[PDB]
Amino acid sequence: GSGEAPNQALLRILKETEFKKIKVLGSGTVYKGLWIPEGEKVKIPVAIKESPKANKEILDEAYVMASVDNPHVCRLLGICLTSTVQLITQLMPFGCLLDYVREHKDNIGSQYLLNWCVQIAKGMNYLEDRRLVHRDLAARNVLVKTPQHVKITDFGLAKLLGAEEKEYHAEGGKVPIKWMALESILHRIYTHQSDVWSYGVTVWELMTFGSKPYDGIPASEISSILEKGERLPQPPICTIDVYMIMVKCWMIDADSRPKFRELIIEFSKMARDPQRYLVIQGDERMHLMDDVVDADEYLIPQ
Repeated sequence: GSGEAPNQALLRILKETEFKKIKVLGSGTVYKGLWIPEGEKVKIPVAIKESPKANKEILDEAYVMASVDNPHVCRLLGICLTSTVQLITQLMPFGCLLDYVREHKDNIGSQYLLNWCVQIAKGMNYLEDRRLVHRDLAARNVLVKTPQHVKITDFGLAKLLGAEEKEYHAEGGKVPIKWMALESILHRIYTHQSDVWSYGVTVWELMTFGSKPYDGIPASEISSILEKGERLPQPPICTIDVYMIMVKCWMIDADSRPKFRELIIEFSKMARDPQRYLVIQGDERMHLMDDVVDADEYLIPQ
């Protein structure tokens, strides 16, 4: 069969003196700050995220993030091996998409929603090209650079498949059940097609402006609900065209679900006439240092 090519990604090790924490974003503790590579005359806005297991898991996450490079996947700039390990990534000023849609629900129109669906599917399709199964796709794990540009984040559960490997068989780790494909709940099997199921839930989160899936239903009960054929409901703004795509992502036969590359196509077609596909009140009106350089303009030799 086919073999594996070497992974020549470079893991950049940053010195603590090169980056400055400016303020806490959340809580390990994540800080907003600036990375100032010496003699380079640039200030890059960064997020700085500061137990042997915890250390092993953050290094596995750094390893995956160092191995991805795509406009719709979050950028790792490097790691800092201080007493406490630090992960330095591009600052995404608007935070996660879930919180964003909840906060700006009255100003999110159909064009933004459909474009986000396209961009998330682009990032996922890229991960599929890299044989990476994300295993934690959700609106909480999409970050907002601008209202017009989102990127996938959180590679804490992600796994690289071999050239001839179709599935990742998990052990007993904790996993977000309400976003999981049925075969993952029942059999601990993860594939690109189970990521597609999670994509459908993510789209549902967006289309409801941040509702909780299966709210108030115990995760233990989700398996049986799905087996009886029930799924997340049609969001009020969604035409049947949009809901059909969601439902297809939740087919029990994983190979009957859409592929990410098909989701790009389908949502891009809808994004050309957004009010035909999402029916939103007030859609028409809805709207969202010299040396500072965004990470997307700070290219590091590969």
